[PDB]
Amino acid sequence: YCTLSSGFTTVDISMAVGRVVVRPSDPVGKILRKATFPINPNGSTLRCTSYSDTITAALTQNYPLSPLGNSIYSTNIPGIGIRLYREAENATNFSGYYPYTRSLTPGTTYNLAQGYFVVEIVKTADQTGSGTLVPGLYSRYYVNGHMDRPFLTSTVYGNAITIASSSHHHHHH
Repeated sequence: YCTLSSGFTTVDISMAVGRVVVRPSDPVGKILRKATFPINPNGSTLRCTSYSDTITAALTQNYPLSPLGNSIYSTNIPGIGIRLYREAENATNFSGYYPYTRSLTPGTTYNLAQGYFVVEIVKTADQTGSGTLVPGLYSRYYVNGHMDRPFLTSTVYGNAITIASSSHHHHHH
């Protein structure tokens, strides 16, 4: 089982990007935007007693996997997928895509590493929509017994991620 430092505090990442244009000429699979957000740890730590204790990088939107698989999940916008993970500086220490669960090592004091939370916005179908990604919690990174106090969450606030399909612009030739 795992114990948390006194005053353990989740770090929340505000997922936000400038308006993402997606065009008919973009291929399915296009990384329309990879956006990074600094993870600034706050000193929270935890320590566990068993190799059966785990950390989980979980997705929370409960949207179906997109037709592209590879951890690209559908969103509320047609033809637009979202994929989440973490990195350190210079794209090192790739976490692997959310979701995953791994066992921890007993006795090790864990802290959140300085680095980056990553949002990828992906074209998942030929026909793409426009509009505002649905707000709310998108991920939590937590140890067993403490899903209610994650190390790290990521959340969309309000209209922070918008998609513009250029076909919808009705360009006057």
